[PDB]
Amino acid sequence: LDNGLARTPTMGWLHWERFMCNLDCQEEPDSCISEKLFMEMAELMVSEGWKDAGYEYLCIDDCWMAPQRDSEGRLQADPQRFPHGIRQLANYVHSKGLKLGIYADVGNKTCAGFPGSFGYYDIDAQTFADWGVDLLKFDGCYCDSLENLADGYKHMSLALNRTGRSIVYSCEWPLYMWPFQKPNYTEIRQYCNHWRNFADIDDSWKSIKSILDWTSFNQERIVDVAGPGGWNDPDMLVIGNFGLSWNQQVTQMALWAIMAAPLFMSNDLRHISPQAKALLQDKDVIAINQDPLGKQGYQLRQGDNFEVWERPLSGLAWAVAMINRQEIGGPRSYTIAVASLGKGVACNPACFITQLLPVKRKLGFYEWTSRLRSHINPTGTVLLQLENTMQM
Amino acid sequence: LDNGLARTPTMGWLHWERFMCNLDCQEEPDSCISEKLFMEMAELMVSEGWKDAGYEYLCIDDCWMAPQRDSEGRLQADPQRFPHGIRQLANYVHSKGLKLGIYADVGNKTCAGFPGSFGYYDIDAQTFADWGVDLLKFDGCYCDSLENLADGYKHMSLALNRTGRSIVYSCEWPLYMWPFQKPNYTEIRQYCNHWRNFADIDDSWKSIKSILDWTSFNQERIVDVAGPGGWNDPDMLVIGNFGLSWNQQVTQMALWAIMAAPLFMSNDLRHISPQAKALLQDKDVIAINQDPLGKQGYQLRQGDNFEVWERPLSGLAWAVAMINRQEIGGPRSYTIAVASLGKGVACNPACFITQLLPVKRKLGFYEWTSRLRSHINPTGTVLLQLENTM
Ligand SMILES: *[C@@H]1O[C@H](CO)[C@@H](O[C@@H]2O[C@H](CO)[C@@H](O[C@@H]3O[C@H](CO)[C@@H](O)[C@H](O[C@H]4O[C@H](CO)[C@@H](O)[C@H](O)[C@@H]4O)[C@@H]3O)[C@H](O)[C@H]2NC(C)=O)[C@H](O)[C@H]1NC(C)=O
Ligand SMILES: *[C@@H]1O[C@H](CO)[C@@H](O[C@@H]2O[C@H](CO)[C@@H](O[C@@H]3O[C@H](CO)[C@@H](O)[C@H](O[C@H]4O[C@H](CO)[C@@H](O)[C@H](O)[C@@H]4O)[C@@H]3O)[C@H](O)[C@H]2NC(C)=O)[C@H](O)[C@H]1NC(C)=O
Ligand SMILES: *[C@@H]1O[C@H](CO)[C@@H](O[C@@H]2O[C@H](CO)[C@@H](O[C@@H]3O[C@H](CO)[C@@H](O)[C@H](O)[C@@H]3O)[C@H](O)[C@H]2NC(C)=O)[C@H](O)[C@H]1NC(C)=O
Ligand SMILES: *[C@@H]1O[C@H](CO)[C@@H](O[C@@H]2O[C@H](CO)[C@@H](O)[C@H](O)[C@H]2NC(C)=O)[C@H](O)[C@H]1NC(C)=O
Ligand SMILES: *[C@@H]1O[C@H](CO)[C@@H](O)[C@H](O)[C@H]1NC(C)=O
Ligand SMILES: *[C@@H]1O[C@H](CO)[C@@H](O)[C@H](O)[C@H]1NC(C)=O
Ligand SMILES: *[C@]12N[C@H]1[C@H](CO)[C@H](O)[C@H](O)[C@H]2O
Ligand SMILES: *[C@]12N[C@H]1[C@H](CO)[C@H](O)[C@H](O)[C@H]2O
Repeated sequence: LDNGLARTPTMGWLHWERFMCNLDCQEEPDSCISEKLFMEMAELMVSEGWKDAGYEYLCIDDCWMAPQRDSEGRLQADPQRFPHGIRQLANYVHSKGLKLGIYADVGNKTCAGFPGSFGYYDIDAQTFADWGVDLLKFDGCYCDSLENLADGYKHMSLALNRTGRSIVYSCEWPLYMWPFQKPNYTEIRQYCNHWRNFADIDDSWKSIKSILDWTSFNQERIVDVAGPGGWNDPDMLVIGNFGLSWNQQVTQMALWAIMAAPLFMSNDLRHISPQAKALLQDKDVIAINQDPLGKQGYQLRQGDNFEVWERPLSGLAWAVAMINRQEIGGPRSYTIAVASLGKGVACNPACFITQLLPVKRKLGFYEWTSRLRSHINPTGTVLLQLENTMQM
Repeated sequence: LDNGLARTPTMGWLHWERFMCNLDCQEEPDSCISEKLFMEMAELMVSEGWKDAGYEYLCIDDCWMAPQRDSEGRLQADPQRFPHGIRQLANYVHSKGLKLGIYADVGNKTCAGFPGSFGYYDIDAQTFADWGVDLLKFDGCYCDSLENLADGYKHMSLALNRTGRSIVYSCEWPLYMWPFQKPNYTEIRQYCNHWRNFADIDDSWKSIKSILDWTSFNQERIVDVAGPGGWNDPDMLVIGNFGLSWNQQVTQMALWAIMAAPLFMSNDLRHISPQAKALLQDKDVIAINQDPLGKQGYQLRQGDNFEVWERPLSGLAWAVAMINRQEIGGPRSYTIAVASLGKGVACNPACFITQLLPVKRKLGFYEWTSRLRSHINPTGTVLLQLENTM
């Protein structure tokens, strides 16, 4: 989408995975979807270093709205949970230096069962712009047919444009298409700044594995269509929650950087370990995700329960990820000729290799003819940056 | 098995899950199945507080053997990786106040393809006894018949007894039988100090859940047979490795306590987080696992992606575990009548409840009328101790 937005993958926080559709403010006030949750999360995005690291969009997912539209046919904030309305939350969020995302559905109802945007693309798009919304995520539940799904996604895209406000547009068009027919990505790219391809993530190694396996399986179809203004969306970061080991957390962060994924944390910024915070705020790994060249990486090799991924970076640099998919035993040694990495370009005639994950370690100069030797923890990833050089 | 051993579930360290069958001492001398690995673990079991916490058996799994028996038809330690031999390793482990475990197979080969004990049960038993071995784990690969399986486990049990040496006998009889016919646990216990029920554990939450699900499904058959001298073995603790979140590690520690499981760590004691070390050394949770009554706990309830397990303890105490099996979202609220716990007896007329995991908190006095409310992390467990007011 050529709206001048998302020249790098969008970074921020989205409530869905950690907070879901919790409407019980009486019995579960610390986890219910309320203005207070977003206000508190906004404050901590400033004070705990998240905005400084690049996490800029504070995004509301499903279950923000009243059960019915107002007299004038517009969506309304839930009066109990959002008594001060979207406009005032937008002012609060803007006052902190952050931008506000909101959610809607192409179909007749949102996935949670709240009012769909069909019949109202133009008014809803205009409502969001009045409110001060800077991003829209647009789910695809309760939609008849390819024709509607396609038409709806295309309509809301144009509708948001006609508001002449800068609104990042986040689509689930490809994901709700697979059931009927293979998606067309050059079409989707025209209309959307990013697009969900695969089933919603949850707090599990299994879900991370299933997102990577779908991505590598499908990579010829999706890798080249990604670039500034249009990104593949492999769903939220779930680092800082409950289900992932340290190594599985490193694997998500490493590979979301390799895939030029948008980085939407879904966690509780009020209760996050120092180790999880440091990983999500890792300047060097965020810098790989946010590389201005904006070329998506890919799986180079697989076998013997190992995976090798790489991503081309500006200035003849490459990121390399080595995953150990063996879920038993100890760290396994993997060796590769540096000539095989970065299409033989990265280390011609030499590169300087820095390990970024699981720890940051200068490894030094490798000749084009060198072997790189690593040890990789089970379900973990070693992430390396290769800098092309002639200083050797 | 009435040999006076395993009066509480056996505690120690076993190489298999973490170190596996690594024979490459050339390229990986730090990881390979060697005498040096077992000596390093022994030193750290003393120096880092493992023995003081009750971890006492330092156990060798598969891949310690030379490829072929000796001229006198006995098992040998691999001459390069175990150059001083098992007896000398036993001597060293004993000098540190620890016990040594070793491994053999009931069939023609071990699972990793070294000498089996079929035909050699009596020699093997006497060899192990002579070497000063304090424990035998007896795997079941390369056994052609159920007849041979039963006969072998029984035979080795009787041959160990005849040596005169106190040797903890860890069996895999039920696991290898289960595909073909329902094991007779009453018979198995007569011959075994503990018995493997289920597939080898991995460094994964999937492995944990599948072991808990198998145990709760078969609980009618296995819970009542467990007791001093004979335990269900749900396999090794993998806490301190790579594959488990903190909350999944707490779940393993809590439920292994509830199930009165042997506690065999398979980790690197040279490289373990402070967190992992304090969980595995948790005095109050080990005291539940080690309760002298020796009554295995069971699943009380399952529903709404929650499980409640309980174990009756000494002196009118109960342990209660509450698992959140929902792997999406945040800490989920669970409430239960305390009158539904410990068969109606735990909190009649009242109980003091202490949370032990994920952290120690006194929750206070609960009346027989009361409800316990808890927030449980996804894939996490809340472990409580109930003390009847009397
Ligand atoms: C509604 O849709 C229209 C039609 O797509 C859309 O207009 C397009 O917007 C983009 C982004 O503003 C315009 O592209 C710019 O072109 C100008 C002049 O040629 C450049 O200055 C801009 O350069 C930026 O990016 C460069 C690198 O790519 C940087 O070098 C530079 O520093 C700038 O930051 C940019 O390329 C494009 O011209 C229009 N196209 C048309 C047909 O008008 C409009 O933005 C949409 N509006 C909303 C609010 O959605
Ligand atoms: C070989 O097989 C035989 C047949 O089972 C096996 O004999 C059994 O040995 C145990 C263990 O010694 C006997 O039970 C014990 O008897 C001793 C000696 O009198 C007691 O001290 C033991 O009491 C302990 O537990 C008490 C708790 O109530 C403590 O208060 C006390 O301090 C002790 O620690 C216990 O009663 C068992 O009775 C025999 N059975 C028979 C049939 O003889 C033998 O041990 C096996 N030998 C080997 C080498 O495996
Ligand atoms: C370890 O290996 C040996 C040798 O391969 C196994 O011994 C063999 O076991 C089979 C039983 O499965 C015997 O074959 C039987 O022959 C009778 C005829 O007498 C036939 O009716 C049966 O149906 C069957 O074919 C075979 O005789 C026997 N060989 C020897 C030398 O004893 C042994 O069973 C293996 N042990 C284990 C525990 O797997
Ligand atoms: C995928 O969709 C794109 C965009 O709709 C298609 O590309 C355009 O198709 C129209 C006619 O339908 C032509 O006017 C343009 O020449 C095409 N390319 C553009 C605008 O870049 C494309 O046909 C579709 N791809 C496939 C394989 O069906
Ligand atoms: C919404 O419902 C109406 C009424 O049945 C129906 O005509 C329409 O096809 C539905 N629209 C979508 C986009 O699902
Ligand atoms: C199970 O084994 C015990 C001990 O060998 C025996 O007394 C009992 O009769 C057996 N029961 C069945 C159902 O086979
Ligand atoms: C769409 N199952 C829904 C959720 C909202 O109800 C959430 O936004 C998911 O990410 C999306 O796929
Ligand atoms: C038996 N797969 C084998 C292993 C040894 O080769 C190990 O001991 C397992 O724990 C056991 O079940």
